[PDB]
Amino acid sequence: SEFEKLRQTGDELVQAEQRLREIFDKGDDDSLEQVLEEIEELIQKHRQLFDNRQEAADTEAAKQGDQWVQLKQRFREAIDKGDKDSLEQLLEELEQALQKIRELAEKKN
Repeated sequence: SEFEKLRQTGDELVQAEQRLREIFDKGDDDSLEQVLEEIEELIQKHRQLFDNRQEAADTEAAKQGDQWVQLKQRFREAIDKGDKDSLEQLLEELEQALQKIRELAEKKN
């Protein structure tokens, strides 16, 4: 397992997560969409590592980011409509989505 590659991306992820966490804690919803678009790029880097030497297709690495982008559409959509109700459901799913990648980054299974 290429730990240097995942470590580089993980350090970049932790620092990104740390800078946004400070603002996110305030429920700075308007600012939340700004950082969400920047972090989206970082998933593409981890994807390159997820599609490393495996015994099956690239589908696993592919579906992981696909769900994240599909979430971004409903996320921005709830802002446009002002669906505050949906923001609760969106916030938890965003943190649940970014953490899902960690499982595959650490691989403790």
